[PDB]
Amino acid sequence: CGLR
Amino acid sequence: VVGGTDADEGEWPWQVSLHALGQGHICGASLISPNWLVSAAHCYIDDRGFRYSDPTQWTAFLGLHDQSQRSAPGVQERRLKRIISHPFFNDFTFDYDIALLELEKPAEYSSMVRPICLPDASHVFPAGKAIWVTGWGHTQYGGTGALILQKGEIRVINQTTCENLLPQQITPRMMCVGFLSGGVDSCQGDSGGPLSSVEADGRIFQAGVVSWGDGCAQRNKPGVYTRLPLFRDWIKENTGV
Ligand SMILES: N=C(N)c1cccc(COc2cc(OCc3cccc(C(=N)N)c3)cc(C(=O)N[C@H]3CC[C@H](N)CC3)c2)c1
Repeated sequence: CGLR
Repeated sequence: VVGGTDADEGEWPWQVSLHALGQGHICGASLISPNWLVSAAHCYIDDRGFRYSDPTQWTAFLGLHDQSQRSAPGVQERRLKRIISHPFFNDFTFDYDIALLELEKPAEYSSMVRPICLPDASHVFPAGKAIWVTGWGHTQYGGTGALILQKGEIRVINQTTCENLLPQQITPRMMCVGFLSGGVDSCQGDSGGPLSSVEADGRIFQAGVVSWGDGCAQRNKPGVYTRLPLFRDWIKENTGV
């Protein structure tokens, strides 16, 4: 979750 | 989003576009697990010409960048099987303005499609903190949606300030985020999309749901958002996530  | 810039392709891979059958883009949502989205309850209300509360009426596009290019590589298209509106959602005030949407089959994680982190119940996003609002909504008040996803940087506003700015309208489920001086704001069509907050190790957590505002970008009228930490257990209860 929460990055690229 | 008023006063924003184009996102880079894949920059907000939790950002989802909800289309209502035959009407194109209506609201935003956030990916939070392989089978679940968070959005605003108000997007899912019937009116006399269209059952916006009916999950069969909707299409979720994950990994979307350009509304004119919904079939680009990496874009996933999904149906909903269920819309759970918060039981305390208030029609008139937009109190409890949050919905959970169940995808009809699971999202496939990729570099364009990835869930947002959810904040624990006791986490507080502090007054002053920079965070990002994204969407394809109006880039001006009374103005036209964006084809290319927009991002704008805004700031959490002190709750007392927020309440005073918008009297008898702000509940503790609500949070003002934006600028007293205007300029940058969410707007119509951004509804239901996530606030993204960069946290201590660079991971992005959801700080709110785009809910309502008076116009967009106006002086002393910051956009109003449904808080997330307060709904952490409700989300766990209802989705397993
Ligand atoms: N600047 C911003 N940050 C911003 C961000 C996003 C959106 C917006 C504006 O878009 C709005 C706003 C809206 O607000 C109603 C209200 C809800 C609480 C509060 C006050 C208030 N002035 N205190 C108003 C309802 C609707 C709407 O969709 N009504 C449908 C409901 C179902 C009906 N059958 C058909 C219509 C759209 C602004």
